Amino acid sequence: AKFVIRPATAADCSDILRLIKELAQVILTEKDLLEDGFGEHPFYHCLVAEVPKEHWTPEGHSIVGFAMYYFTYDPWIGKLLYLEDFFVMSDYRGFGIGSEILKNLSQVAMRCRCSSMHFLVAEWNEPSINFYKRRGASDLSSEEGWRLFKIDKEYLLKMATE
Amino acid sequence: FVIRPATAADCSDILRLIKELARYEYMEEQVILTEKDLLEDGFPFYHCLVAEVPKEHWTPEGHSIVGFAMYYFTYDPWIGKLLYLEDFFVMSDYRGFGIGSEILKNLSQVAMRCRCSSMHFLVAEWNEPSINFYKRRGASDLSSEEGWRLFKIDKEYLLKMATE
Repeated sequence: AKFVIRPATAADCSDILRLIKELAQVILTEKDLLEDGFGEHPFYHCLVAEVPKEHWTPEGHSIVGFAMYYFTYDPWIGKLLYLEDFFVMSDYRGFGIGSEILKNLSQVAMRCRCSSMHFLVAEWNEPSINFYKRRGASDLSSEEGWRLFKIDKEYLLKMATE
Repeated sequence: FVIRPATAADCSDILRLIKELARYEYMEEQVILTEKDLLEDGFPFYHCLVAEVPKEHWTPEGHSIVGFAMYYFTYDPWIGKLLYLEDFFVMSDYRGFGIGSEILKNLSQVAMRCRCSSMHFLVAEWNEPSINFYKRRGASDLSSEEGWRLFKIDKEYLLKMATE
């Protein structure tokens, strides 16, 4: 199908949520997406793929893919573009949407002068691993010995009132 | 001591601590942050906290900053805004006063106000002192629990995709 890649706008929040859930507990609401993505200080940025009516989803939707990203920083690497999620609806793959999205993400990285694009991949997802390796990716966690940790809300609360 | 947001006047000390920490992680040679960059991106692509001591506590050569944390906000499509701790370090001579503990408490307060549901960060495989420090506070290993591996595609490869 004919498609165009463009930045998401506040009007696209319901579609972004639809796509997140399709990519998928998702407890994020449309209201969160609007408040967090379109205020003076946005916490994420999104590129979406839009198709014309002859190709709308059965449900009658025009957005069929997205890439959610944001900028991060590492004192010993550089400014970085962090790719949080990337998803194209099954029936809309094979027409170049993903390749155009990755192309535009890369151009954005060049504009921001980012030294690298970072993202996570599950250790057992060989297909995804090889898709990214074919594009020059390296498993930083394994090569340099880095593990990802988290501290959840119940713990943060205890320390914040302590 | 006191934990407080950093200011341009702190840029010098922050760079110094960044390099101390870098050496501890085996990569001081990779540091490309400059006091000028920290000024142009810190006041922003990141936020810094610094532990400042009074003068009777100033370091032997006169530094008043003995520790810092660098953080920024990220996003998870399932739960929303997250707080990401990029770097955390306390000078050796000042590691018994409970400064690291206070920095984490400050960061937790930042998370609570900004409605972050989780704080993420990386830890070196062999960094037992850091792993235990975080685990005693409730941290869990996500690479273990969910299989995540951090991948990177450097500039030279982004250029190839951008110009294809």
